[PDB]
Amino acid sequence: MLRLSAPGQLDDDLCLLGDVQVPVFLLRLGEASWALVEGGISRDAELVWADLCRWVADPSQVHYWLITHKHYDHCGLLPYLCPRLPNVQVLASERTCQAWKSESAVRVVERLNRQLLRAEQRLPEACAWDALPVRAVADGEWLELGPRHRLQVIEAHGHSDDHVVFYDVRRRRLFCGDALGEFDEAEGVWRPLVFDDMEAYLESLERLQRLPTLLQLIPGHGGLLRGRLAADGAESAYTECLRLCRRLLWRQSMGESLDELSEELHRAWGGQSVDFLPGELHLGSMRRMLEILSRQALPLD
Amino acid sequence: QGHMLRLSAPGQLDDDLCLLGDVQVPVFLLRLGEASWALVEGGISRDAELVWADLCRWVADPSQVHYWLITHKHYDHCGLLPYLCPRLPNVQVLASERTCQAWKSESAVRVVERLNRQLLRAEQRLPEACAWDALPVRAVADGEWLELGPRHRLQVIEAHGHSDDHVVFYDVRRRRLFCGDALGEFDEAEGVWRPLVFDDMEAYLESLERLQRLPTLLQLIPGHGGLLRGRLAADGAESAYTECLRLCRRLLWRQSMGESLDELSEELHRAWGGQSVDFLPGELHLGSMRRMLEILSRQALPLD
Amino acid sequence: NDGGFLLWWDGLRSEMQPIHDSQGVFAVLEKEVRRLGFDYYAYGVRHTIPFTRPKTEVHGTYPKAWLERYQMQNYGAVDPAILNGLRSSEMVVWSDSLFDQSRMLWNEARDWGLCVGATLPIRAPNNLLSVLSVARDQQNISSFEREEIRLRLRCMIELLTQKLTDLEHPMLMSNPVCLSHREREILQWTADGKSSGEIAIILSISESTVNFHHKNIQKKFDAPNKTLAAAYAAALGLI
Amino acid sequence: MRNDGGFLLWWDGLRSEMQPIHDSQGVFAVLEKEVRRLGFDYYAYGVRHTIPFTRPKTEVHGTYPKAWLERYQMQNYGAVDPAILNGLRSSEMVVWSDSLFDQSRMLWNEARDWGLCVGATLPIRAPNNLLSVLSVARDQQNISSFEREEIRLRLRCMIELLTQKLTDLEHPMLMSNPVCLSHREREILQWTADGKSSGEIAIILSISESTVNFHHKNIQKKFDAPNKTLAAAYAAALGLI
Ligand SMILES: CCCC(=O)N[C@H]1CCOC1=O
Ligand SMILES: CCCC(=O)N[C@H]1CCOC1=O
Ligand SMILES: [Fe+3]
Ligand SMILES: [Fe+3]
Ligand SMILES: [Fe+3]
Ligand SMILES: [Fe+3]
Repeated sequence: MLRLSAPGQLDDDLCLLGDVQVPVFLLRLGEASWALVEGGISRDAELVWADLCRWVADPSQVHYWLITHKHYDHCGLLPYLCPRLPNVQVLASERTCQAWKSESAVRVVERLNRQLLRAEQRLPEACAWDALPVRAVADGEWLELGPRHRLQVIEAHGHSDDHVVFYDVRRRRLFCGDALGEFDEAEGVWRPLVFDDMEAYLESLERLQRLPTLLQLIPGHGGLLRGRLAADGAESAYTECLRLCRRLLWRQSMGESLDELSEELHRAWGGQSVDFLPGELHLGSMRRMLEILSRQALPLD
Repeated sequence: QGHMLRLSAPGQLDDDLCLLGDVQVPVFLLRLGEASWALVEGGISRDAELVWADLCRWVADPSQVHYWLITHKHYDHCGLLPYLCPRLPNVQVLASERTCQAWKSESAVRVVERLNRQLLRAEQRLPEACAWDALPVRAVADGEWLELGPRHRLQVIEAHGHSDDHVVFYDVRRRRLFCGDALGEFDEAEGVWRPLVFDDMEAYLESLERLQRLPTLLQLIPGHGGLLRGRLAADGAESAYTECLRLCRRLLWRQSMGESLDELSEELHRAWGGQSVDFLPGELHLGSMRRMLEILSRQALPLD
Repeated sequence: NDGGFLLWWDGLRSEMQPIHDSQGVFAVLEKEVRRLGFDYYAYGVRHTIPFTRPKTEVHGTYPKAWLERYQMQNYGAVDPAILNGLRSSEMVVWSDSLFDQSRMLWNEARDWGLCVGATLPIRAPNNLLSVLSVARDQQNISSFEREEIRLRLRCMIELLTQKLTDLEHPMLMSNPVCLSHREREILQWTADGKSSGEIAIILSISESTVNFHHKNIQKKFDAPNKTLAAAYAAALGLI
Repeated sequence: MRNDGGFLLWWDGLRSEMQPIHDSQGVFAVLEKEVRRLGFDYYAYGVRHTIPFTRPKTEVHGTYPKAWLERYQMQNYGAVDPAILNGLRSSEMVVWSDSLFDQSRMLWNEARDWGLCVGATLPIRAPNNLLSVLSVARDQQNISSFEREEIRLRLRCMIELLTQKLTDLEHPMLMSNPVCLSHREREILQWTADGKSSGEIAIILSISESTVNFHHKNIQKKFDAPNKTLAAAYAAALGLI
């Protein structure tokens, strides 16, 4: 095939834990050293710890936890699993940590996570946000995680005011979260997810195109992409973002409102993220992206 | 004039350019001088009496029509010649040697006649017609400068890909480009290009490449939809290239999952065919979709 | 719309132009090298003279003990990775066959972990031989990455030599000798085989003057005769 | 292959397309094809030799109008052509510009007359101290900056691979002067070019002075040289020592 999509081991060193919609990633740095990536949601902790048990014998050997940004679908496990990995250093951008320190952001995230539980699921134990084992990282910081894992951090603002991505130089493997968008499983192209700034989004896609040719591309939803899909991932994401810009500007030149295209985009796309995103929030996010684009897009003559 | 980005209405389009007939299958008129005129695009047959009427509003004498530029051989861009050339004594039909010889090949002209005869309005009465090999044709070559008028100097550019004979015309003075179907069918509802690769994808993409290199366009006139202007016409070639590669990626992904060409043909038809119901039978549109998908599956670069 | 590689090229240029100190230039070089996936790098300048013992200066991030050993045994003289540049401009992937003639150097380098690597040569516009090497310990060079690397290394060494010459680094500097148009032209004629009298005739001056100019030139080159002067001038691109 | 999907694809396609070529004409043909693919009308490839130091040879081969080549060599404009001479001082590409030709106004005016109105030139130095140069030219469209970089990269690749293949085919334009020295003669010349006399070389190499002088005679015979100064200078210039 051309797309990997299943919990468990991805390749000789990595594992996907939990739900492929809101997945967590597990690095085996050495014989007795592990690390985590993506903070997931509360709804999937009950799947996390268990499915994790199949691969790790001792949970105490998790030493790092990487977070892309502060969205609920990539962070909502700090109360669930963090207390039980005592030697773990959460590593996150100043923006992300400061967001975790604010009460309003954690309230929003908690509500959005609560909106996804089952009528039978009971909440496991929880802890506080300002008490997390946090450490600020910087753009381009080198993370000597393991003898065969030297990953660099790259600031990818755009999808949010804090998004960051991780590049394993040895395996040419890029964890990108949502900076490229939501991969269309039916068509094979990128769906832009501009929820903060369009110029930062596009410049981040540019800076990512400057990396060596990619072999493995790992977004926040869908799984892992290999081959051509991973190589020109940033190029295609940029192209699709500009395509949406052009569509919106054309529709506006004909006298159509952002509501028209927002509803159309919901109808055509929201079906993919129905399991981890209330449809009304999908429509609202489509409208937010369309507004940002209409604000920052280049006009015509 | 106008603030708009797309002019899609019969009448005057510019100080020297008018659109005639149906905006779907238009025929463009250029005023080379006080008593000299030229035509562009051949349109479809059933518009003969319409175009003529419109033409007569602008030109006081049909003998003043001296040139008629044709992009390619497809039925929908040369069906007016046999019916209206008899009324234009002083006209030279200008097309690519491949197109000119196509007008000599019995089978091609039979296909043209059948497809154009199928687009009549109930009891339409075609006017008399002259032979295809009897047209007043002068073949042109790649890069030739057509001295149509003192202020009309158009260059011929080979745009193979859409067909084995497609060519386009660049009026360099006005940075105007009659591109026919070399870029595809413009999506009037979305503002993007629909690839129309019906012969060779390598040649189609190489032609779009070469066209990207032209001076920044101010007027982009395809065979369907009217005239584009401003930024829409400036980056038309690059946008067509991008949409073609996008469709390539979509086809290749759908095949990596185990789909057939005809499934995506049905999808693309349901999504696009609505624009060309007036001048293209649906079955032929679906067949063209299947053929473009064949060519893309053959010549597209795999993903391994 | 013409390749995502252009983005990397322009980014490197923009990152390296505002730098006015060689330390930052080498730092950017290491940045990109490590971003590619290698552990260490090196940049070497082989001069053309003395022809018997050619100068080979180096700067990089190999272990200091390994460089001590390198200069102690003057491995710069007969290092195959460097000597490739004398006859070819193509990149060299480190391999046993390459080092069959200088096996001790390769054995000791392998002892230092420098097990996989490559070296790309280029010729500066002043007849100097600059070379850029990258190295890691455990992963062999794959084919597609082989070519991608080759290209990136070419671009980087081009821009590096340019920026270091613009920064007037000592490693690129050569023996400082300046000749006036008259003396340079006299040397051009001598290096073309003309005698003192023939040069005097052509330049419409005396032969005593021409021999005095020869004395001047040799005095500058610290040379015993005109053969050394002519050869070193030809090697340095001064005539 | 040379295609579309990425620059690396075009690179590998060009390499594979040029590997089977056993004729220099086909190499130049592939080069011209890619040049026109880039967007220019004519191209040129020039080789500036280092000697004779007074009048260094500058050979040229390309697709400029033949009348322009007639004029170029007739008046030997190649000697002080700025596009070539830049390569002696820089590894950077040179985009043709009025300011660049302020020194050689006649050449620039005549080139403009022949349609060579827009163009660029990229220099490189072969590992034998030759100055190779690849120029491209068109008539009506000025070079923008983004296209400047695109060109720079593609022309660099193309000229590198071209010089490689032409050295592999032993083209007469690059062959300069075929001279081969024996190990003994080459080391003797290395010592002489370092300033050693016949007797000092005889001592060092543990041979007689008559043998060293006879080796000098042979070396002079190969270089068609009247003395040892010319031999040493030309060997140093040609990278033989
Ligand atoms: C001038 C750079 C030469 C270089 O890095 N050579 C490598 C080959 C293996 O061990 C080395 O030292
Ligand atoms: C060897 C390259 C020389 C070259 O490209 N010359 C150009 C500059 C302008 O008119 C020419 O003839
Ligand atoms: Fe997100
Ligand atoms: Fe997400
Ligand atoms: Fe057509
Ligand atoms: Fe058509």
